[PDB]
Amino acid sequence: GKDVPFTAIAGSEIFSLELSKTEALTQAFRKSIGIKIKEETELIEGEVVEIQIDRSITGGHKQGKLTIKTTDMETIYELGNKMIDGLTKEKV
Amino acid sequence: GKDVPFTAIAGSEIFSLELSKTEALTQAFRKSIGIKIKEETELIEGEVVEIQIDRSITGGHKQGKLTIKTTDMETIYELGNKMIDGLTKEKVLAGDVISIDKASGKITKLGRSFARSRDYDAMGADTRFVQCPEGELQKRKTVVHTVSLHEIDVINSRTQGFLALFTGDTGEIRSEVRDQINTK
Amino acid sequence: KETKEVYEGEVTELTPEDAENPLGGYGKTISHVIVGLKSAKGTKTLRLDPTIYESIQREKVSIGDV
Amino acid sequence: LLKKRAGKSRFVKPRRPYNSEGMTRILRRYEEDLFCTF
Amino acid sequence: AKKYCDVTGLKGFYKSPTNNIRYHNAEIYQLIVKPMAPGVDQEYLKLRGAN
Amino acid sequence: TIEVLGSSHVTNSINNELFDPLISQALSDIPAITQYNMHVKKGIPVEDFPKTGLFPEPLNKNFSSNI
Amino acid sequence: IYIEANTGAVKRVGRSDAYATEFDLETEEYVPLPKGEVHKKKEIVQDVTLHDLDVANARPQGGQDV
Amino acid sequence: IYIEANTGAVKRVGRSDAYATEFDLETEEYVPLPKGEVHKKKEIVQDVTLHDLDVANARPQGGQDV
Repeated sequence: GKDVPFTAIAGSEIFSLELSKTEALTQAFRKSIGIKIKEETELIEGEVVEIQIDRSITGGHKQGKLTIKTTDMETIYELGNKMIDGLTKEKV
Repeated sequence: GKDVPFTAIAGSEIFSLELSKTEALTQAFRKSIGIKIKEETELIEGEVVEIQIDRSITGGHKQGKLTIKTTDMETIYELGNKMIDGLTKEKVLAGDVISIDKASGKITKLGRSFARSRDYDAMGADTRFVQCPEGELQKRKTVVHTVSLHEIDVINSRTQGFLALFTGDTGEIRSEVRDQINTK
Repeated sequence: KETKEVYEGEVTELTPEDAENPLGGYGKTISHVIVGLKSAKGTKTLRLDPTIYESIQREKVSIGDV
Repeated sequence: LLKKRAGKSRFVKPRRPYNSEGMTRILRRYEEDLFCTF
Repeated sequence: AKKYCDVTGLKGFYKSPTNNIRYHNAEIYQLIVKPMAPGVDQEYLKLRGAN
Repeated sequence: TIEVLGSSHVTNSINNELFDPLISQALSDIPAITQYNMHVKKGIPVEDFPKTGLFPEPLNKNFSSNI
Repeated sequence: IYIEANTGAVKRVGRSDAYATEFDLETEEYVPLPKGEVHKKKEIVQDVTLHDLDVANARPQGGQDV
Repeated sequence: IYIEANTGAVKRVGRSDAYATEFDLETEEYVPLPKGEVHKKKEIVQDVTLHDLDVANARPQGGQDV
């Protein structure tokens, strides 16, 4: 199955020019033992209804409103300056 | 005769620590095919009148104007970075007679015609006297020159291939370069 | 074999002489640079290009140096 | 007037702009040289 | 100032765009915040004085 | 791109390594009007400038791009 | 000019022919104004091998980073 | 923040939860206040082989960042 390391090499694959034979065998040995780490993260996955951007002449202070929703809820977010920069880049 | 390449090598030159035998033999094969390329160029011969050179504070961005003359016309040209670099080497001093090749970018000081009295203690253009040229300032000429196929691959191989043409540091050029050079 | 024409010695004066009609939007437009040199049994004042003063400033040439 | 107008009626390229602002200048005339610096 | 849910008093993560009521999660929005009658939202906003 | 979910330190360090201002200033040049604003209007001397213009010149104008 | 928004690479086409032509000294070529709008989306059909992708990801060139 | 007195290393963890409501959406990660005291002291024992001290001084390219 998946998630379990399986390193299938040939016998002629370790005669390298930049690595010794024992070093290549050590790398092939250590490619087959894995560490399983579980972690948790939080995400906002949604559908953008409306983006409102207020900009100044010199670009000093930016204001932002984001109406965003799922098929279940609906909300409006006030946005800080770095979120304005991160939404202008990779244009949503 | 000239303009036909003749690559004469010995048998023991193939074995190297940087190139393979097949790559060295491929370079020896490709050094023996010449490409004769025809180009169009413009020659300008005239007395220098005015040189204005505008540079930045750090000396990076350089631009300027050059007012040149002959006995019949008067032309003001705009200068690039390489042309100002050519003018700064072997300095021309507003009254000399020089030569300009547009395709080659060559600066050749033919001499001096103005014969100025006031001269600074340094510099000193004890350039041979020469008359001011007359007639047309700009003339067209078809020129031709030969390069080898191996020089084309080495130049198109990486960023600084013209240095690798002399240092020989052209290690294992890929096949895609050779296919594209053959197509071109 | 080669021939070298040199001027060497201790600097006596270093004056960038201004022009008669300076151009607007600029500062201290130079017409020439007067440098005086002194060595063993000989002194001589020179008359230079406007360009070399940039090299004098880049090479940090003060008074009293050789 | 309309019937007469309908029946009877119906250079050197400029140089590139040269912008040299905040930049030094070297002038080489016939008689004297300049070095405008900052 | 901290933001709290107007219906339950818990931590308010979202605010509805129509009546400007902070709510906690999805089913609070479906059962209370969406089908509420007019005139009730102003009384909900009266507690924090936001009308 | 290397991504680590739930940390801004990795993003800040990656953006520092990819866009190191000393190296990126060394491989480019300052505009001339900007240099005039530093030297004359602000009193900064010439030698206090960051080092610029270390990029090697291409062979032609045609060799400067892949397009 | 010609700015490709995928990688940030810029191609300098040359001087516009709206201005003068023969007053240059740097063997440049002259190109008219491009047809259509400034912002464009176009479809280019490309042929490639897997080895090209392998050597592109092995030695990364093409980005605007260090 | 995190400041080590003997080495001078400075590490930033992130903004605090007291400033988590200045905006509805921000890119900053929010961490709680540390429960213990600000000042901590600890006795440690370091084991280093001679090859470590040899390889720490025989770097041909130079030193590396943290």
